[PDB]
Amino acid sequence: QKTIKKQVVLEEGTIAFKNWVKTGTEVYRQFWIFDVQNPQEVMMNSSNIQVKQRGPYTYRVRFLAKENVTQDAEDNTVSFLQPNGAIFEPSLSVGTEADNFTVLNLAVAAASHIYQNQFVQMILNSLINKSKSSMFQVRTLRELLWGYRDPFLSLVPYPVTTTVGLFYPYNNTADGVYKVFNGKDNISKVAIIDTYKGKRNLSYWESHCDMINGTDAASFPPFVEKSQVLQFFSSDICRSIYAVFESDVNLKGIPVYRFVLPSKAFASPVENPDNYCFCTEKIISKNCTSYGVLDISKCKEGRPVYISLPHFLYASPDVSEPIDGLNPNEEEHRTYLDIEPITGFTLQFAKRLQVNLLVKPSEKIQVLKNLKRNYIVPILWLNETGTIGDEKANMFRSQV
Amino acid sequence: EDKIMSYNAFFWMWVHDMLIDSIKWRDEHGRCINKDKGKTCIKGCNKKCISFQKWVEQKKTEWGKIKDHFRKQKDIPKDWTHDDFLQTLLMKDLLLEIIQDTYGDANEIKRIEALLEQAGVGKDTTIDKLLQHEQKEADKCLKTHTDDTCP
Ligand SMILES: *[C@@H]1O[C@H](CO)[C@@H](O[C@@H]2O[C@H](CO)[C@@H](O[C@H]3O[C@H](CO)[C@@H](O)[C@H](O)[C@@H]3O)[C@H](O)[C@H]2NC(C)=O)[C@H](O)[C@H]1NC(C)=O
Ligand SMILES: CCCCCCCCCCCCCCCC(=O)O
Ligand SMILES: CCCCCCCCCCCCCCCC(=O)O
Ligand SMILES: *[C@@H]1O[C@H](CO)[C@@H](O)[C@H](O)[C@H]1NC(C)=O
Ligand SMILES: *[C@@H]1O[C@H](CO)[C@@H](O)[C@H](O)[C@H]1NC(C)=O
Ligand SMILES: *[C@@H]1O[C@H](CO)[C@@H](O)[C@H](O)[C@H]1NC(C)=O
Ligand SMILES: *[C@@H]1O[C@H](CO)[C@@H](O)[C@H](O)[C@H]1NC(C)=O
Ligand SMILES: *[C@@H]1O[C@H](CO)[C@@H](O)[C@H](O)[C@H]1NC(C)=O
Ligand SMILES: *[C@@H]1O[C@H](CO)[C@@H](O)[C@H](O)[C@H]1NC(C)=O
Ligand SMILES: *[C@@H]1O[C@H](CO)[C@@H](O)[C@H](O)[C@H]1NC(C)=O
Ligand SMILES: *[C@@H]1O[C@H](CO)[C@@H](O)[C@H](O)[C@H]1NC(C)=O
Repeated sequence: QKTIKKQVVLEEGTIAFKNWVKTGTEVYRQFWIFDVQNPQEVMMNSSNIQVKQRGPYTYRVRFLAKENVTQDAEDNTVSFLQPNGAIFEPSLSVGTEADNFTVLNLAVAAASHIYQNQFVQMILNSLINKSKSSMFQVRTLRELLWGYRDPFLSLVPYPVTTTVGLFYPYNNTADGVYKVFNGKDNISKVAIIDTYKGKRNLSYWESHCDMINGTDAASFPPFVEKSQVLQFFSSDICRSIYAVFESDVNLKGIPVYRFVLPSKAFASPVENPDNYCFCTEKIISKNCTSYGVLDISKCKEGRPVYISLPHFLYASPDVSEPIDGLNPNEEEHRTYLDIEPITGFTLQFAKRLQVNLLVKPSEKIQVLKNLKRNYIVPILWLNETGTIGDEKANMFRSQV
Repeated sequence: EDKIMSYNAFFWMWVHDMLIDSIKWRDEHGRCINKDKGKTCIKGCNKKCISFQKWVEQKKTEWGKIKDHFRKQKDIPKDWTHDDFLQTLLMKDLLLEIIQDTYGDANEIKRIEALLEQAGVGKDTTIDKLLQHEQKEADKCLKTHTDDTCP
C-alpha cells in the first residue's frame, strides 16, 4: 500500500510511468471482414444481406511510445499524444492484405446519407452512374481498412474528401492531446482524464452522455474493489463507457479481477433510462427502442457509422433482422479487461467491436432506388487484444 | 416561395416545358422562326416574330424568379456557391440526363440536344445562354419579317 502509492504515480522513475510511456505488452488488432454473398439480390430485390466472415487479418498496433509527454507541476497532470501505427502480421493472418471482398460501397452509402437536398442527389446519381459505381464494390483488405480514392467522389464538383476507408487516416496520426492526472496530489485520480483536446466534454452528445470519464482503460487508480464500476474513455467509439466485475482470474500467478462491458451499456432508454442521450434520432432507433448500436455520425463527419458488438451481440432483434450469417456468442464477442486490483494496471484485455454503416433507400440515387428498408450493414468486426508477457508477469509478482 | 408543387418538381417541369416550347416555335411557326441564310419576308410572320419575342421576355422574367428561390436554399454543399450549384445542374449532359429520367422520352431529348447544338450551347447558366440565343433569333425574325404584307 505504501510502496504502491508511490510506484503507481505517473512521473519519471515509477513502474507505472515506464509502462505508461511504452507498454511491455504486444498489442494485436485482428479483423474479420463481412464478405457479401448476394450483393445483387440486396440491391435489386431488397433481400437480406448474406454475409460470410473472413479472417483473422492481424496487425500489431499500439507499439509506439507516447509522445510530447509534458508534466504540469501546478495541477498534477501529464499530457501526451498517442501515435497510431499498424504493422501487418502475415504469420498471424488467414490471407494477404491483397485479399478481395465484396463490401458495401462506403462513399455511396455516406453521400446519400449526408446529401438529402434533391438537386444534390441528382448530381450525385449522375456521378455514381458515370463512374459505374454501385451499392456494393470489390476492395482489397488494404483499401477497405486504410483507404482508397473513390471513383465517384473524385468526380464531385464541390469540396469532398475523396479518400475513403474504415480507418483512414491511421498511420502517421496521433490521438490527443490527452491531459491526465498523474496522481501525485491524490492517488485515487492517477491516469483519469482531466481533458482530451482541451475539453471535459466531447460536444458529440447531449447532457451526461457527453462526459469524458475515467482513464484510457490501460490502468485505473490503485486498490480496486469488486463493488467498483470502472469508467473509461474510448476515442474510437467517441464516448465514455464502463466495465463491471465478473469473476476472479489468475493470470500467470497474478491474482486479477475480470471486468466486463455489460449489455446494459448498450440498452435502449426502455431498459436503461440513462442511455437517452446516446439516441440520436427517432426513425432507425424506432423511437429510441432499438439497442446494441451506436450512431457515431457526429464524430465521423456525418458519415452514417454505427458501432455495435461483433455479430450484433446484446442487440435488438430488429437490428440483426436484415442480415443472414451472423452467430453471436457472449464468451466469443464480449469485451473484458483483466485488472490487477492492487496497482490498478490492465494486464490483459480483449476489446471487441463491430463497424457498421447505415444505408437507406433513395428516390433520386438509382443504385439505392430498389431498397425497401434501411440496413445497418456490418462491415467488419475486430478483436484488439494484449496479454502480459511471461517475463513481465514474473517481474510483476517480484517487484510488486 | 411555394409553387403549384414542390420547388424541385416545379423547377424541372418549367425547364422541360420551356425547352419544349422553344422547339414548338419551330414545329408550328418554322416558316417564320428558322436559321435559313436566305432572308425572304414571309406573309404573316411579323405577328409570330412578336409573339415569339414576347415569350422570350416572359421566360427570361419567370427564370429570374426561379433562380432567386434557388439562391435561397439553406442545405447546399459547404464551400460551394448557389450559382456554381445551378451551373453544374444545367450543364448540357446532366440537364438531358435529368429530363430523360423524369419524362422517359428519348426523342424529346434528341430534339432538345439539336435545339441546344444550334444555339451554341451544345446570364450565367445553359437556360440563360438559350434565352439569350432566343432573343437574337426573335430579333433576326423581325429584321427579315419586318411587315405582315412584305414589303
Ligand atoms: C480475439 O477474439 C476472437 C473472437 O473471440 C478469438 O477467436 C476465437 O477463439 C476461440 C478460441 O479461444 C475459437 O473457439 C474455439 O473453440 C472450440 C474449443 O477449442 C473449437 O472447437 C473451435 O474450433 C475454436 O477453435 C473461436 O472460433 C475464435 N473465433 C474466431 C472467429 O476466430 C481470438 O483468438 C482472439 N484473439 C487473441 C489473439 O486472443
Ligand atoms: C473504430 C471505430 C471507428 C469506425 C470508423 C469507420 C469509418 C467508415 C467511413 C467510410 C467512408 C464513407 C464515404 C465518405 C463520403 C462522404 O463523406 O461524403
Ligand atoms: C497495457 C496495454 C493497455 C491497452 C488497453 C486498451 C483497452 C481499451 C478498452 C476499451 C474498451 C471499450 C471499447 C469497446 C466497445 C465495444 O465493444 O463496442
Ligand atoms: C430478384 O427476384 C426475382 C424473383 O422475384 C428473381 O427472379 C431474381 O433472380 C432476383 N434477383 C437477384 C439478383 O437475385
Ligand atoms: C511534438 O514534439 C515535436 C518535436 O519535434 C514538435 O515539433 C511538435 O510540434 C509536437 N507535436 C504536436 C502535434 O504538438
Ligand atoms: C503503416 O506503417 C507500417 C510501419 O511503417 C507499415 O508496415 C504499413 O504498411 C503502413 N500502412 C499503410 C496502410 O501504409
Ligand atoms: C484482388 O483482385 C485484383 C483485381 O482482380 C487482383 O489483381 C488481386 O490479385 C486480387 N487479390 C488476390 C489476393 O488475388
Ligand atoms: C481524491 O480524489 C477523489 C476523486 O478522484 C475524491 O473523491 C477524494 O475525496 C480525494 N481525496 C482527497 C484526500 O482529497
Ligand atoms: C460537461 O457536461 C455536463 C452536462 O451534462 C456539465 O454538468 C459539466 O459541467 C460539463 N463540463 C464542463 C467542464 O464544461
Ligand atoms: C460520466 O460520469 C458522470 C458522473 O458519475 C455520470 O453522471 C455520467 O453519466 C457519465 N457519463 C458517461 C457518458 O458515462
Ligand atoms: C414515441 O414517439 C412519440 C412522438 O413521435 C412520443 O409521443 C412517445 O412518447 C415516444 N415513445 C417513447 C417511449 O419514447
